[PDB]
Amino acid sequence: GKSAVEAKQEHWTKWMWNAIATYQLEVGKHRGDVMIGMELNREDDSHFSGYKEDFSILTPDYMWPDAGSGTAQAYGAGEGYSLVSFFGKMNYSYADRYL
Amino acid sequence: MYQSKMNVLNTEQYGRAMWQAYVNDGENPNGNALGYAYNWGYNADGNPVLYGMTLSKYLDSKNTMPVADTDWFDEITRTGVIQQYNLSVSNGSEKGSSFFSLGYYKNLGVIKDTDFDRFSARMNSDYKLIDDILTIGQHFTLNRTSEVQAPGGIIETALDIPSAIPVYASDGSWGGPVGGWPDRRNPRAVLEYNKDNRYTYWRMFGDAYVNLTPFKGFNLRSTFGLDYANKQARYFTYPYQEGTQTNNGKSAVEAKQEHWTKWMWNAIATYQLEVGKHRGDVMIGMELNREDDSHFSGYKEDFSILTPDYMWPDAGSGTAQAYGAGEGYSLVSFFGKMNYSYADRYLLSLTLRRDGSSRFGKNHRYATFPSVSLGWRITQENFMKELTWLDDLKLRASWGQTGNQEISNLARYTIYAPNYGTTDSFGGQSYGTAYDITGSNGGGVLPSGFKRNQIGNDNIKWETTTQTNVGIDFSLFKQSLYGSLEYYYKKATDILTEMAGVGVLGEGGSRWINSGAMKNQGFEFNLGYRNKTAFGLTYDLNGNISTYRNEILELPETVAANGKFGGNGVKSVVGHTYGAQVGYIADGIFKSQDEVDNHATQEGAAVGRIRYRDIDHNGVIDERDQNWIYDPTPSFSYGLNIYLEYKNFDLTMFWQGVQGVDIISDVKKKSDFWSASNVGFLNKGTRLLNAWSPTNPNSDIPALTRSDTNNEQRVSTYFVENGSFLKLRNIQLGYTVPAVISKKMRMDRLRFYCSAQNLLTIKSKNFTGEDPENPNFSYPIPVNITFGLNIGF
Amino acid sequence: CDDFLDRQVPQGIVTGDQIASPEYVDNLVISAYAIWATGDDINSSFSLWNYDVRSDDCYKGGSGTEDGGVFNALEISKGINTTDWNINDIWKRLYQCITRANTALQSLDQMDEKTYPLKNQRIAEMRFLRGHAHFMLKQLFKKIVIVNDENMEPDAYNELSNTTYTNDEQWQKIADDFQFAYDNLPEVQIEKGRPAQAAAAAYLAKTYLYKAYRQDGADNALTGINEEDLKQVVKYTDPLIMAKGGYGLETDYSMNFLPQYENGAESVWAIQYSINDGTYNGNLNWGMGLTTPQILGCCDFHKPSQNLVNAFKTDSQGKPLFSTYDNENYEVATDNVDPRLFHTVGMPGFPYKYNEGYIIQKNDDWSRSKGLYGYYVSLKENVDPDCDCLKKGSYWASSLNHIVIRYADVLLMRAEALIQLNDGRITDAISLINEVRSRAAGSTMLIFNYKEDYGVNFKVTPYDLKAYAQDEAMKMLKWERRVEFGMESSRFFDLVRWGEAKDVINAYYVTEASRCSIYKNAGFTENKNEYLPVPFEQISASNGNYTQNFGW
Amino acid sequence: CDDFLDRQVPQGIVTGDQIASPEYVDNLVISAYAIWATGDDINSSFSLWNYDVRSDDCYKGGSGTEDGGVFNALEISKGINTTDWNINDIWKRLYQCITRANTALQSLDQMDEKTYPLKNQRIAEMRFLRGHAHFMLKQLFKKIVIVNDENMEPDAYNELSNTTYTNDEQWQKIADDFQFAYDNLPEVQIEKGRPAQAAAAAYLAKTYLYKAYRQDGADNALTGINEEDLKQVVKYTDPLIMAKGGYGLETDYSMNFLPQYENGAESVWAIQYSINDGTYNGNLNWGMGLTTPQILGCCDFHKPSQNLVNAFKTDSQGKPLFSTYDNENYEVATDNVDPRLFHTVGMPGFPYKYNEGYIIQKNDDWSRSKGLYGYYVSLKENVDPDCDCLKKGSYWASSLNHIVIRYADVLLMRAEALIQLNDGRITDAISLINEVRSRAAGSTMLIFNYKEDYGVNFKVTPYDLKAYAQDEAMKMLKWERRVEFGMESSRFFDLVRWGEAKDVINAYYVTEASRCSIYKNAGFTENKNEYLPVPFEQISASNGNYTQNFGWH
Ligand SMILES: [Mg+2]
Ligand SMILES: [Mg+2]
Ligand SMILES: [Mg+2]
Ligand SMILES: [Mg+2]
Repeated sequence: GKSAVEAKQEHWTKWMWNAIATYQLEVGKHRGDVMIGMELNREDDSHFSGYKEDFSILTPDYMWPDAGSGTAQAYGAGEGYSLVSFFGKMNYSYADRYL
Repeated sequence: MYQSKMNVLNTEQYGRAMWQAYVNDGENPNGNALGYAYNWGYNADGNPVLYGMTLSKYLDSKNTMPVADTDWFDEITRTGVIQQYNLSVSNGSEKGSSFFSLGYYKNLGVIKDTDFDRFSARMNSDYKLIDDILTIGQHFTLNRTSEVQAPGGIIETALDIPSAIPVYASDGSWGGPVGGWPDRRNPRAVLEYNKDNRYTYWRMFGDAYVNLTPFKGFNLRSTFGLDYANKQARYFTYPYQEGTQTNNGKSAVEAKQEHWTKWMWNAIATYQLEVGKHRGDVMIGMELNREDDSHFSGYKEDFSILTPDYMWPDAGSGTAQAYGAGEGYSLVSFFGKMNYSYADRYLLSLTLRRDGSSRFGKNHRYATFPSVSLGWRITQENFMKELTWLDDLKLRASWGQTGNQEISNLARYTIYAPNYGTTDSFGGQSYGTAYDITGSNGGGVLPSGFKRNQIGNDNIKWETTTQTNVGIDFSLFKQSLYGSLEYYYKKATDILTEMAGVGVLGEGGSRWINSGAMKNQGFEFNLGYRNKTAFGLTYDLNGNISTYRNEILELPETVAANGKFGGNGVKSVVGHTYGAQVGYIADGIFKSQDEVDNHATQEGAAVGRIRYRDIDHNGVIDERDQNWIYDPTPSFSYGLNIYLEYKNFDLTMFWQGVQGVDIISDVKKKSDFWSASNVGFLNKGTRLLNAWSPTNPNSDIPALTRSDTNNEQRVSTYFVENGSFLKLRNIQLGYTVPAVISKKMRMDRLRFYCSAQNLLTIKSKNFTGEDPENPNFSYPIPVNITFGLNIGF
Repeated sequence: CDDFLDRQVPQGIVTGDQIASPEYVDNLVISAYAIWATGDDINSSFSLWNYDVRSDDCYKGGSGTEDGGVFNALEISKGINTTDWNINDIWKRLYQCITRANTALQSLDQMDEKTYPLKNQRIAEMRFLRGHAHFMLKQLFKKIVIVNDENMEPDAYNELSNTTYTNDEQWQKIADDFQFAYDNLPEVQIEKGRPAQAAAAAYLAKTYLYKAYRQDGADNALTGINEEDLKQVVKYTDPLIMAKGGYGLETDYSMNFLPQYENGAESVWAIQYSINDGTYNGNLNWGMGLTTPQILGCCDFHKPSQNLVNAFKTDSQGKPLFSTYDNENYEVATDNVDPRLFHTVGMPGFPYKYNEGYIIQKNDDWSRSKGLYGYYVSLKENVDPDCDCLKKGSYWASSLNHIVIRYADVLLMRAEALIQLNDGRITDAISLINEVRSRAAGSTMLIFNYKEDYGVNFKVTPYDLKAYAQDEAMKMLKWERRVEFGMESSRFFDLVRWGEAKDVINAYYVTEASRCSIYKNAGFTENKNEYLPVPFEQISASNGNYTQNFGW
Repeated sequence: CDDFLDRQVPQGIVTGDQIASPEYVDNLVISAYAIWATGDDINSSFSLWNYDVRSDDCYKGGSGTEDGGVFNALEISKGINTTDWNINDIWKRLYQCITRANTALQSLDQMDEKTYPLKNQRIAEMRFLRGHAHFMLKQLFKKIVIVNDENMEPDAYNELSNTTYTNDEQWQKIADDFQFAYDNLPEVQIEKGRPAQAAAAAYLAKTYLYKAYRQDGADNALTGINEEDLKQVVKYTDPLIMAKGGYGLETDYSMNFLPQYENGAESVWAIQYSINDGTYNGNLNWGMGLTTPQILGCCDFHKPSQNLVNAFKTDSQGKPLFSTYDNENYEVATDNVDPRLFHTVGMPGFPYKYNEGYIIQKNDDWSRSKGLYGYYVSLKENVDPDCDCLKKGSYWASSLNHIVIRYADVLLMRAEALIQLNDGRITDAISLINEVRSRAAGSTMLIFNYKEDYGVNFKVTPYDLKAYAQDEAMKMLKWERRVEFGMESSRFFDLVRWGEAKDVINAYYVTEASRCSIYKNAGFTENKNEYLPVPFEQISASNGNYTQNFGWH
């Protein structure tokens, strides 16, 4: 005869910033593309949880943590990471022949 | 910057105030609990005279708390700083048109260890799918807020923590009270212990719409919209033991979540015609709304590392709680509008709506509201015409009704909560319905109950407000003198309020009821004069002046009896004004033993106490004594807006103000008395230093006693002062760089400006102090000063 | 689009139409119990201890006279306004207890006794609980509304009167409930928090004895002493009733106000403060949060009076010093003293509640007011500082049960009735005072050592079983109550019953004012101050149905 | 951009470079006790009851022989594979216990004895727990790795071997900790979860008692009985030591198996299961979740055998029936019986754990197996159904403590070591045996009425203090152990200590196959099956360092 309700919640937040310079050249037969730039990413996520037991009405409309009578647990933590990236690129050919 | 505040006792004057209280009451001033040792004595007059004070470096016989003279306001107060930018860009082809907007606002609070920031993005657009037949479009706005809020009234709690307390103790700990000093905690410390309590709030809101024009002058269009918000935060309890303020060693965390989700949907068809001297709009439509909000929380105590990186519910060792509920409502509305005009002279407009609310039964769910308005553009009458200086002149007249269902989502219900008692309180009052029936002392799950939160009202209905306008719009001399004069009469029926229930009804006796009617009526005047003098000075003035009388009409006897609208339970309010108060009336103070006998038998009447006139005229004071002493309605309120432009300089003002207004407040109880409160030895205002005494008479301000024997804190005129004022809302001076050269840098408008808000107020002499339009507050509003630019392209 | 508005239902609650349901009944019942632990405030405990600073037992304490003004005004009988919040609070709060009993009885009245066979037995507890309120409301106010039609719809409550019943009909309506609870409660309750048939008798008794001292005029003065009333007190303190429950005195006096001995033979009925029970901080006794001593940081209220202290002195033969006890402060080295002092009043140089590592002193550590209210600590509600039963919420509190009826109060009520009946069994009524007095003579577990360590001289002796005048057995009886029930908030309420309210307080005001300057301008007004005013805000909301008390 | 990557830090965690800090030290300690309440599993309880079905005391139970397959293979000694998941499971679980003791011990060593004077007493508790795990490992595997260098780095663990020490050198390393705990534990533990000096002594002795029954050879057979070892079993079972702790026999036998009497004077050391304590549902004894009887829905494992029920029979003088007990099944009306049976086996027609409202019967309510495995119910770890101390988790569990050392073990171990010493002290051991037997003869609180309600003839008598042969006194000692410790899962380990494992279990296999047809193709193998195989996963991961056991290659 167990009754309970867990109220879970998760968040996931990523953000990303970059800067990219690109020069490209075209001297008749020859053609060029040089790019350079950097990019930072960061993700922080998290989650938490409220658990409660024993409910006099067994309907989702009654079963909120507030209406509980037995015992309660609380849960949650978080994690996160970041990446930095620098990068360059070369491109070249004689008019669509050797690349 | 906070520019003023209630001044409070120096630690020097805190002792002067006490000595004076002690000797006025004839007990030895040297037996105080905070000592404060005095060498006083008497003048050759019998009176007491203070010669000098000494406090002994530390506040205790152990030397943990040094003596200070803290400015607790300056201690929990910063110069606030605000920065904001906003970039917006629109593109209008014909075919469609989009818009885009980014911006950022950041705010170091004027309270220390507090802050706030917001990022907005707006992205609106429309498309013309069929060149004059099908438009489709969308509005969108995205916000992210982050704030650490200041705790519940800390400034209030900074003003009554005696300056003798230090900020830091003698080790370097957070200082705090010791011994018999008041059980108030160090507020600078409260702020620190709060600084990591930060919420994060995201809000998406917009709409999509289709507009279809099936032929000529008839189009139908639905739109749909949502508005979703989300607040998450963690609040930290860290353990504190500053002086006698202990926690004893409590660490906890609460991670709470809130969720608001409103959606809405309308569909609207309009037909309009145009037949020479004939014009008509007719419109018909409906709109659904629905909000579902909801919240929950997870609580855990006891953490082996006291840092917000560790204090997550997973790392808690001790006990735990879980909280959360949700609520919601839905509104449905049907409507129509009539618009008709003959030539352009005589205009008519009718509106009719039927609105229904979740909040009610269904005997009263829906409620219909009609409105009719009609004008007469007189200057279009051809008999007028000849004047020609008279640019415009209408004569408006409206009458309509409007509803109010803005009440609790569960108004109609008798609510029984199982409240087991999982939740903080103060000094008891769990009201918890869970009891150790077996007498085991616990260690387990107790049997729980139900408890009433509210009585229902299954015959609760809309608050209908009937309103009737009539006005005259005028413009003169080539539209250089424009303005209006109107008059309103608002009459509200079946006012919705939440009514505290009678005492013997017990637990949850409050219900939501309708209690009768109220009258509000008055006049408005607007007058602008915009011209431009020979020496090239554009000016545009535009003032306003208003006035209104308010009258409570009917009321249930119970409701008139219990003084909620409301004459303090001593006199009904029907026939007076919403918010009128009956009280005793203070005629200065007794200046010797003769005036006390030469005045009605007044319980605690002594020499220097407050003398309350007798209105019995039966020679005793009792409780029937009082009459009406407070009236909120102002004589009139006014405002005047000033714009100027001269030689690229650009100056604007805005003055508001009110004259002839009663104002009632409690701040005097902390500034005129040593004992007009429920907790001993809190700091007090600066003005009771000039109380009446033997050595200092003809002071309005009663003497200083260690207890309120004369009931000085009864409803009196002592607490009603004059709240007339004249506020300078905003001043803003600007320089605009001449387009001839703001264009040289691919711009168009390029303007810098300087601006202030709430710079100065002009107040009555009779006012104790601070803000007349916020009498209840011991401090004013903060003064802003801004620098900024606009750029044009 | 009429379904649309009806789709959302209330969340996390039960609606009123369903509370009457059978499966929630025992829920209501328990909830009626709980509010006695959770309905009170530090400024309005259901021990009424705040409104006992009126009597000669105790002081207000605190930082000083300004710390808690409205109660210093009650301690000296001056300054008491009909609008005071501490009086409007206690009125409302107690009536809130009656809501829960009334809601429960509304369900109970409808249960069908075939399946729910405890129907009458539960009805009783609720009617027993309803009396516990009205009783305290009566003692505080005298002119009280009688709330007992649990089928009253809420709007009918605006038409009630506290003069619908004559003063004696009101005491009667209080008794009628305990009368019901006697006739229907079982003899033993396995769940100590429920009252037994023994307790409803002992409360039916306490009621008829407060009723006996008639005040049938328009004022608060005695108008005789009813015999038929006193005769009922004897019926329902019958020791043949108490024995059916195992209720008697404890081996030692200190076992009533101690956690290790919760719920023994003398705990006739108690509020069951519990901890580690999954509430926010425990269902502790938060109401006494101000009565803890200043060593815990706060707050030093409910300070015992010197006149109580000195009334524990005894002569050489072992009896009270009825006529000379107060003339000289108690001096430990020389006077003989009643042990019961050391369970009522924690005094300087002695241990605080039996922990000999905390010695009460005369410093900022123990008196929050640097003396103005003395240096005595209450002991009966406080507990061992080192107890595993003491937490800090807003203020400090413990799981220590509050006993509403001790068995010593079952005997002394029986002796008082026999002494005021005066019908030959007055000699029986002295052997009841002996039972209480003899127990206290030997209550020196935990404080035996004090003779050799602190120099204390315990002498307490039972009276000779001889002939005593009536007005002399009424002297011996008022004294046993005085040294049995100190700080237990019964004192002043006795005096008023006895109708010597005016005399004893004013004369205590005088003798005590040379010791405690707050009392220096006190003064009790006869036929005005025996009760509190009905609260202004309660009168005012009746729209004229409520009557004030005499003298206000 | 380097500040950017250092900014996020771990969440809700102590990093293994703050764990050695002093404020966590007692945290590591309590942590090290808990895994005894928390690190086991229904199929691998730290009572080792799963691996006691190999003895003559019990059956597996369940639906049938398919329900819990790898355990019916241990019962009959046919089909065990070096790769069965359960043998690997217990090896890893007990070594998990040793993790928390050695991590506690690591941080304890660096404490300043001046800032922390409980330092040696906690090292003692931690070393006592280390030996507790090592002892059970030895009982189960014999060729075990000694992990008692708590300053080992983690990669040093790939070079450890289970033949670094000889068998008698292994047992001495287990002894060597218990030996420390004795010298540094205080005599009374006011917190009953920690062992007192008496407990370590009790445990030091028990270890030397297993150590004395030498297996100095390549195989599992006995190679001698060491007197210097036995002289230590007598030493640390001294009643002077025990009396310093307040330990002794209870009044009634049933007191050791009832929640109302936790931590009495026989609970020399115990595991403190608890309810209403903040945990998700526990700290219950979850490991016994299979043994709760069918009446609760599931699962009917750990059933007593008839060979155990009949072993409580007695003659007319109240003595056991050494030569004739197992011939005829116990008949309630005729034969005399040891009271200890009705606190060990719950039989049909009798009240289940003393609650007359539940009479065991022979039906779908009491045997999940329709009688395949019989109709008996172990009672020493179940409780009254009406107990407030019994919750339903995954499986059903109580907070009823687990006694590792009862004090009757202190006395019977002392008697055994006196009898095998044969230095003429055998009459002092018969006086010990009687203490235990006299107690039980009178242990009839809660079953007194069984004589007139169900027809039960109690008769237990002590032995007359006369001269006895060694080989006879070793019979009287084994029988006292047999009745006193029924279903408590020291059984099979006793037969392996005595070197009788093969002969007794095979004899039991024959005698009992007429009563429980799962035993019909059973066969114990001498010099192979006295121990379990070192788990294959564990051998295979050692890359050559672990030797297998004899008879498994
Ligand atoms: Mg008093
Ligand atoms: Mg309790
Ligand atoms: Mg077997
Ligand atoms: Mg346990």
